[PDB]
Amino acid sequence: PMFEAAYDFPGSGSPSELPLKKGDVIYITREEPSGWSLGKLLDGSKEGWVPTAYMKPH
Amino acid sequence: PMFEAAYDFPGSGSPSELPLKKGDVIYITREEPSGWSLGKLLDGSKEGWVPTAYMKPH
Repeated sequence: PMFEAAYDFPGSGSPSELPLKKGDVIYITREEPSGWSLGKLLDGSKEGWVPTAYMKPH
Repeated sequence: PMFEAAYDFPGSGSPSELPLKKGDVIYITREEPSGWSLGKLLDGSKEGWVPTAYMKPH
């Protein structure tokens, strides 16, 4: 589904992360019990993991 | 269980949130499917919610 980032997520540098700025809209495809969700900001480019905590309905 | 903060969590100013610095040791008492975990720092005054994504083994 589609979510908007409710917090900034600069990340750590990990290539597995998807850095977010608050307000960014992205498509989440998977949500894992570790507390991470896999998303793609909407052009089809960059995919990676973001905190589920930070995803608000859009 | 006991964890360590894997990332800084400044939060939004919400009274529900427990701001963290990376490396902070926290005891989590609840973990909810929304992606948030409730706990208290080893110091152990204020309890509040943090991203489950940011919890790692200490």
